[PDB]
Amino acid sequence: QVQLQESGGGLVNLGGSMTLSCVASGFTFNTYYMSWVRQTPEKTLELVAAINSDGEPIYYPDTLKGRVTISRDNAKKTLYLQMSSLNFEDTALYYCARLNYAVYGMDYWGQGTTVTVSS
Amino acid sequence: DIELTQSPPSLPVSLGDQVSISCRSSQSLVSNNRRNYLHWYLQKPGQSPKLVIYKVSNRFSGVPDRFSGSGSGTDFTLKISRVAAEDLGLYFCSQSSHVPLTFGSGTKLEIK
Ligand SMILES: C[C@]12CC[C@@H]3c4ccc(O[C@@H]5O[C@H](C(=O)O)[C@@H](O)[C@H](O)[C@H]5O)cc4CC[C@H]3[C@@H]1C[C@@H](O)[C@@H]2O
Repeated sequence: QVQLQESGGGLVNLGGSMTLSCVASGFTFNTYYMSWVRQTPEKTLELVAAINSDGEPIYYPDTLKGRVTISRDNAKKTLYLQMSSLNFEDTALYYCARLNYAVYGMDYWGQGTTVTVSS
Repeated sequence: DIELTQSPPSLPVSLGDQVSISCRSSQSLVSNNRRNYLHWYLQKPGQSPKLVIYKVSNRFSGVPDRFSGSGSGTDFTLKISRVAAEDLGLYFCSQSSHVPLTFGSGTKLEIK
């Protein structure tokens, strides 16, 4: 069974930095591209980052290129998201999702992890 | 950046009802070689989104046959023949026809 689990959410400091983790199981992690999607409190969804099998970022929103980093440790079967200079627009629910080629988008999502920017 | 307008944002239903939710693309999805890469995700409250229908009409794993998708170009639809309780959540259309992958505003299927 395809399972994704995000961790590391909570209260983060304004202007600070964080590392979100996503642990995958039930599929060959390394043969798949991965992404991070966030859901703001408005219920609006945005693709934060995409990474290929090989651990190379294939996409970042223009608005985020600079304070966002997506990496993977295939060996750990973990996907990471690192954001710096957090602002209040960073307050959202973060999900890791798998990019299925046939669908040509996300087929499986994790449960989510909540990041609450504070001052 | 392509805008996916979903109408109605709120659709109060009675169970056993036939629903149709709309998703309009700001740009044609048949403008490239990635012809109608329009998908639908359900997000029941507390749970993570689930792929419902991908590529306009292709039902994904775990999806009942009462769900169907249609449309092409900019006007896409999603029907639920008989609406059950388990169908109630938030519906997001999405597109991967054009970079960057974009999500809709959502249609909230709620009981009345
Ligand atoms: C997000 C995106 C649309 C979706 C695109 C997608 C979707 C599924 C996918 O599946 C992967 O396809 C690979 C392949 O085609 O060989 C397979 O190896 C993998 O196992 C599989 O996970 C790969 C890709 C590659 C680029 C992605 C784009 C980058 C952005 O610019 C754009 O907005």
